[PDB]
Amino acid sequence: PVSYFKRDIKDVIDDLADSGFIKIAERQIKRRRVYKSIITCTAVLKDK
Amino acid sequence: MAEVVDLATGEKQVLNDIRGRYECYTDVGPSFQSMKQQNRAEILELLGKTPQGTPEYQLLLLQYFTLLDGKGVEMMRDYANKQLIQMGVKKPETPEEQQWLVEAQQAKQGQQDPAMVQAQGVLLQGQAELAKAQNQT
Amino acid sequence: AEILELLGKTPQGTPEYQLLLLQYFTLLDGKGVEMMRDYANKQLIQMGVKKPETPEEQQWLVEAQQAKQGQQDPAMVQAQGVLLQGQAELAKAQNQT
Amino acid sequence: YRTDMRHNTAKIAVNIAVREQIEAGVGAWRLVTDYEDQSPTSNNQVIR
Repeated sequence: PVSYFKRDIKDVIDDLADSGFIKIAERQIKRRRVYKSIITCTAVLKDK
Repeated sequence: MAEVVDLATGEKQVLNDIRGRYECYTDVGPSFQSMKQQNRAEILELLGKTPQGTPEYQLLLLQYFTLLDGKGVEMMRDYANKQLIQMGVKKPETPEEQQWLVEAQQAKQGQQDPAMVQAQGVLLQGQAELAKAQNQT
Repeated sequence: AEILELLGKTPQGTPEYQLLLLQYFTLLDGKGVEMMRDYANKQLIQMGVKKPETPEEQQWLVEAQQAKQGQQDPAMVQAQGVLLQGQAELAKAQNQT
Repeated sequence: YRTDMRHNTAKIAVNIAVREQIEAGVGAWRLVTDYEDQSPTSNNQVIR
């Protein structure tokens, strides 16, 4: 046993994940995320 | 058998896999079209830099094994395989491989080494015959 | 590379071959490399020099491995006993006299 | 050493330094430390 997963990435799933092999414990992690925003001189069309 | 290792995973629902990921560091090297391409050349590299010794021949067969479809390539690749398994090194992919080969394969070294013992028993029977000579005395 | 350096500067003698196998042993994944690296290993342990990492290595190999030199050297003694049995037969000749 | 010295940062810091060493006669780079939680050289730490 002992495998780890992004809290962020497994949102709506967890339910389906527990009814398969649920388990628990928690820990903090330096990830790094990127965000593509779109822009014209006038305003911003798509953010983050 | 009661032992095994090295199986793959599904990871059912969308977007999942352990966070013990990065096991691969990044280096560079000649660009290849595909994997089979790289393995092919990686063997050629291994040839030439190696004597006409034994390990050479395997590489060789390995080479034919890696070749992609053809009238030519198929037949030889097929021989190369047959040879390699019967070399005992291949360890069959098992689509059939073992059956046709591993049979007669296991049959020879067995036969001989095993026939030599059947007759080696006669080497002792010769001893037994000398014993008979003793019994005769 | 440290092994490649060792090759060339060494004759086609014995120590050469080990280096060689060692070389295949060190190679990283592939259809090609795996099979040969695997042979190279098998060979090396059965050479008795490897000293298995033991993920399984010993079992499949060290067995039949220990089996041959044993068999032979040990079979030669089983029959070497017959070399003395020949002596014993001559002794029988003496007993016959 | 070979681990946290693979990244591009290590290779670069030098070449710049050398480039500079050639033209002006000098050059340099530094070493620093901070935390990585995913794939740390060791002790949840790395050097760079």
